[PDB]
Formats: sequence, C-alpha cells, structure tokens
Amino acid sequence: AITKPLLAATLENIEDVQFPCLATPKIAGIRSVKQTQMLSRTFKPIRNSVMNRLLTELLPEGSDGEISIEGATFQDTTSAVMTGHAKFSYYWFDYVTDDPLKKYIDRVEDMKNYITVHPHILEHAQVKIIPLIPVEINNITELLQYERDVLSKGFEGVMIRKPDGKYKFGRSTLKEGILLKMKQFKDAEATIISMTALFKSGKVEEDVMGSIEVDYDGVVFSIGTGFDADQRRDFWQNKESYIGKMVKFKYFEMPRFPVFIGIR
Repeated sequence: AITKPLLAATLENIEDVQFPCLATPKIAGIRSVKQTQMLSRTFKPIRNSVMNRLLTELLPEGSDGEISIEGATFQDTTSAVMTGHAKFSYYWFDYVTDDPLKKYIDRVEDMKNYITVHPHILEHAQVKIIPLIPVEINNITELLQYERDVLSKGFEGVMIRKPDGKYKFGRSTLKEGILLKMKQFKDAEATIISMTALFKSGKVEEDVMGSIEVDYDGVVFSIGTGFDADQRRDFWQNKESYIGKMVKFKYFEMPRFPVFIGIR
C-alpha cells in the first residue's frame, strides 16, 4: 500500500553520489500511482477517465510512474491527463506490491516478472507501457555520459536511486540517497554557421543533417546529438534557413558532452 508518493531530494554536488547507483531518466510528465484507480501526486483520481480506466486495467496495484504524450508539449500532456475527459504513454518506474520496505532493486524485479507473466501489456494499441528499468552507474564519468544520453533523448535530466532504497511515503533526503534528481548540465546558446550531412514513397535517397557546427562566443564545435529524424531532415532540407540561427544546447562545464535542445 502507498500513502503518498516518493519524492526526490536535489543533487547539487555530483561528488555526493554514492556510486554503485541505479539511474533512470527525469521525465517531464504527470506523476501517477495505481491504487484502486489511477491517482495523481495529490492522490486524487486522474481527471481523464479513459486514461484512468485503461491504465487501471493494465497496471497491477501499487504501480508508480509518469503519464506523458510522447512528442507533445508538457502543457498538452497536462491538459489531456488533468482535464476530466489519442495515444499516450506511461513510464512505469516503480511497483510496491505489498511491502514498501522491500529494496528498490527488488521491486524493479517484481515489475520485470509481472511483465514476463503479462507481456501483452506492452502491446496495447492506445496506451504505451514503458518499463523504466534502471541503469547501474559506477562513477562520475558514467553519470555525466548518462545525463548527456538522457538529454539527447529529450528528457529533463536524471533520477538517482540507491539499490536498497525503500519506498518512502515522502521526500527523500540527500543523505538517504533513496531518490535524487540531477541536472548537472548547463544551458547555453550558440549561433549555427554550417552543417554536416549524415549519410556522407521513394524519397529514400535524400540525406539528413548529421551535425551542426556552432559558434558559441568564439569557440567553434559541432553538435551531433539531441535531434530526432524529423529535425535532421528539416535542418538539412532548409539548411540555408537556419544558418545564423541561435540554438539552445546543454553541456557539462569542464564544451564537454554538448546536446542540442532546441532552436531559438
């Protein structure tokens, strides 16, 4: 049973991380727990009845996760989930089952096994159930590479958990290291100067952008991650249009691991 969701403490100093740790991507979405029906973080039922019903039928009691409409904006997702009414996803990152004191790695194994018994749940038409199985990170270099990866996939940053952590009915402290949020990359802007192609209906011949070279206050470097296929094609088909455009990107200050965020 769950009395209130598990919340995270903020990781400010990366050197504070107890290393053998389990990481997942920081999702920008609607926190939802399965307890009789789908509940939000305030533990009031999910306003969108179809989402509520669908997920309650699909998920086992004690499920914890995030609802989100894949390529939509946060404000779109918010109104779809939070309005008392399209395809959507549910990143399932925790499963209590019974005993909240059961270690985090173990609850994850419960989720994994449940899926093994019920594979078809990953096959729903409208609802995409995405099991958020953690990555074992061993050092700081691995943590930062992970944030770069995660940011390149469009996530906010990273969520850190100790393997033996319990499901706390409240916010974790930094010392507990049960659940921590990390956004170690810095936001910066750069002007686009040139582009480099990727492959050196029937439109399959056409090439797309592989990387963009940017200025960033005198220091030139390329950004080859952070864009989806759509972006790579658009940037390349109309490259003459983005030259001189300012792009938002992230990187780790001592640029290392640069990642494209957006235009303007």
